[PDB]
Amino acid sequence: GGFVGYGTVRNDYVMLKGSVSGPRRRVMTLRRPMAPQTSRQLKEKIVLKFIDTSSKIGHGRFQTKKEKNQWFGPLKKDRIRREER
Amino acid sequence: GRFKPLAVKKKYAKKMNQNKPVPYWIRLRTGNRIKWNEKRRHWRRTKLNY
Amino acid sequence: RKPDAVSMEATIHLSKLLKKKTFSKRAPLAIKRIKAFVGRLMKTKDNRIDASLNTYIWHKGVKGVPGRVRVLIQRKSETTEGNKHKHFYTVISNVPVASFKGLTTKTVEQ
Amino acid sequence: VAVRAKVGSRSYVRQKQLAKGKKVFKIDCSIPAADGIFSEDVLGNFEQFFQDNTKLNGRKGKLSDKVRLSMNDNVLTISTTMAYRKKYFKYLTKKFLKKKDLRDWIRILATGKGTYQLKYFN
Amino acid sequence: VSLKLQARLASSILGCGRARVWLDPNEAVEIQNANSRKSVRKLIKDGFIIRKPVKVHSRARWRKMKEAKDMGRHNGVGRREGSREARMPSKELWMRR
RNA sequence: AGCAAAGAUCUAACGGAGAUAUACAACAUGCAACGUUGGAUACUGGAGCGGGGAAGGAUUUCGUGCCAACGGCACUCGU
RNA sequence: GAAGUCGGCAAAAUAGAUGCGUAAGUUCGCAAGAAGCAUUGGCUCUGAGGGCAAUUGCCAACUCAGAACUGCUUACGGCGGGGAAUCCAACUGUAUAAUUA
RNA sequence: GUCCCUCUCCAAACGAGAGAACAUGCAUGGGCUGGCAUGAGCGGCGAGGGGCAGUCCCGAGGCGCUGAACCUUGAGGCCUCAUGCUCAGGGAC
Repeated sequence: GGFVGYGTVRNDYVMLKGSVSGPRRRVMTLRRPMAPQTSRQLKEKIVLKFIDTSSKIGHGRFQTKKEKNQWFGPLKKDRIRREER
Repeated sequence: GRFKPLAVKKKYAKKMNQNKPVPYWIRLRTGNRIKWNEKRRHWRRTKLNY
Repeated sequence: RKPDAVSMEATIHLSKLLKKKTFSKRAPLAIKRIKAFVGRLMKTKDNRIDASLNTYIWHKGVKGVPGRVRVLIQRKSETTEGNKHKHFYTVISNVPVASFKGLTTKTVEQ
Repeated sequence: VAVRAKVGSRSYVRQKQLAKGKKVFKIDCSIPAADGIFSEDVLGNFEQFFQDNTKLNGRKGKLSDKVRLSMNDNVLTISTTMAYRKKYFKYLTKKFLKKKDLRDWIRILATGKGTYQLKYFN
Repeated sequence: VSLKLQARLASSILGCGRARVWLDPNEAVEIQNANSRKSVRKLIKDGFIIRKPVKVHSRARWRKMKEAKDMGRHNGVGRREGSREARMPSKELWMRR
């Protein structure tokens, strides 16, 4: 169902830990870090296990549209559209 | 109210007659001063207590 | 250039225009929305609500106003005698319909 | 009310019995039948309507003969050993006219103590 | 024009108050030019001023509930809002015995 | 400053000077507001913005005309 | 969950009706609605409570209790928080209209 | 060229701001996504009950069609997935 008030992300993107100031839609600039970076926290190799694609409208309990059609399956509006055949 | 002495009724009868405006011609008397009636009255203000 | 005297009908989605409006103002404000809605697409002022459309907005009271309405919109041309510019006006009237789904908007060819 | 009632006894409610004799009501259809707005069909349907929809004790459509429904001439008659209100046949007629949607046109009004008369509006 | 005068007399002639008097909006030219009671009852007769029926207050919803409640249905323990002595005074029961 | 207790008005036709008021279309260049009638919605809720009297007021009653001032907004309405 | 604050000020809370139950103290009247426990809908039935006329026949208007089935999202308005003690006045009443009841 | 009028909402008490300027821009519809919890209507399980002589009715609930009905961008969710509207933009320096 898209990012609320934004929509689908069509182009290449950065994914960035934590909040960024400003609302959705606003232009921002990422700049090469000025603060000196030597530390365990700030030098690490990030390896992601999972990324949450569930709907942000409501409580999304489904990760993909396929996971949803498995929990429901045939449905009254679906039993209809096949009669267009 | 409905009650009234007749003596009191007349005093309001007179005061109803006196509220008429100043006649139009009486302005035209030669050497005339009176313009509008200065003794006129309205029950909403200055109540006769008769 | 679509002619004068065109009659088209369409749904207004009222539930979105009245969201969070003070209850005592719903019905009276829903009419100013329809005159403003119809007014700008027909590009006239003096938009006139028939009893059929008025009573439909009020039939649930001032608070409850129906979420949608189909309206039939008839513009016509009337000017008083000595005016410089033409004067149009529209008659917005209700078209009672059971469902809404699927209806979109279409001009009645008259 | 002496014996208390029951729901479930709302099927077959007793109706008071007219111990003296026959009672007879009339519905005079002459005027609209003349103009063709009625036809021999609708008069066959009008009698049938009362035959189907009059409810004798609790129930409708089954009238044993304590009440007889006759189309003689152009005027409908209802002869009844039971006690009915004449008001009630004015009811069924209006309820028939509203299926045919004749009711903006034909009105009924009591011409005589036992009869109604179909007519038209001014 | 103001029909305020005719509507004052047609209400006093019909014995109805307003909310029941009906002045015909089409004939408003002919309702004005009734300046008097004799002239208004000529409008009431000619159908340009009508008394409307009373609005409906129907007692039937209450007739159904009466029957149900005569079988004992809706007076329970939870539907009693007042003291026993107030619903059926123990004095009226012993006078009856 | 303010004109914020007593829920609330809406629509059409008619009235009215109060308009539909324009030096190469209509919105973008006559705004807002008034009365009556019909319709809609709502309040009072019989301890009533219901119908009659005392005290007090004394023509406010009633019909026609009328909008200068007056009814702290507006009147074409009005005590 | 009173840590707030001079102080539980304000708010919350309690709540109808029916059944059981109810302390110290006491002028034996009360205390007392002390405290506390439980029941409540909807539906389809059953029992009890009468009048009149000549054991029998016909009829009105309501209330209470009991059962079976079925339901609760605990769901209008209205409507007590309660207990342990000290000071004072016995009580109801009056009383500084406009800072003191 | 800027400002007003007009339309949008990352802005906003009013100004100001970000924007758009026949643009999937706006409108309605569809589909997503989500909330609620299975609509009206109709039809053959039900404590009991009533007629006529097993049937035909009265009856809260229940079961079937039914994760159905309804709502879903609006102070302003997604997808061009469709049609509709526009027909010389007006005015001011």
